[PDB]
Amino acid sequence: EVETFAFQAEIAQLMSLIINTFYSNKEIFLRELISNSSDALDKIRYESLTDPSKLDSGKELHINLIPNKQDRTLTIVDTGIGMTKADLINNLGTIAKSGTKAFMEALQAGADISMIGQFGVGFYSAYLVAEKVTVITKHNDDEQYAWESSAGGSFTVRTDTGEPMGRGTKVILHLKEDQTEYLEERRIKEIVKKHSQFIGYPITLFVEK
Ligand SMILES: Cc1nc2cccnc2nc1C
Repeated sequence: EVETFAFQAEIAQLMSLIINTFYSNKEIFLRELISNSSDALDKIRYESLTDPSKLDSGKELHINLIPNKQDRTLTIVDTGIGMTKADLINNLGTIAKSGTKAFMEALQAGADISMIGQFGVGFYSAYLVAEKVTVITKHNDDEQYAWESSAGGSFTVRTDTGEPMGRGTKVILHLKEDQTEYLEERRIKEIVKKHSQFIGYPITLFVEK
């Protein structure tokens, strides 16, 4: 069972701008996704201070970066609080509607795309380097779901039957044909050291065959 939804008009415009605008500093996508992972790990850590049972779905708080050259996918896995079904379809889109507006007015006043995180819509920067994004997430209060969108104004949501996660968010970036540089170890190491050197969580960079 696959449910197809439509992006809000303002979010579809933001994805079209990210995809069509000429902007060479594409590497900032990883800092936005890592900062997203660090935020979700902060939420579940704070919530577990008044409820240790929230860590029953996994005590470890870390971030993993998994490149795969055969699938041409870059995966950012974190053991954060996760996202519910209400989050994927309505809550994030409601919040992103005002952050997208403020992000567009700033772009017309001199700002550039790299400052997208200051408006709380940095997740969509994944479409700088990805033709399709698949997000596997699991919250303590909801089932495991699979979010997918190749832009174009629509996205899908379904109950994930794959490998269980326990708790966290898994962002799979199906990279564009000319963006395979973000699968090489030295390139990912260079980006992490330059943009995410002080993340208060262990970041493990997986290696390939
Ligand atoms: C799938 C999704 N994951 C997000 C993670 C952080 C912030 N916003 C997000 N928005 C969406 C639609």
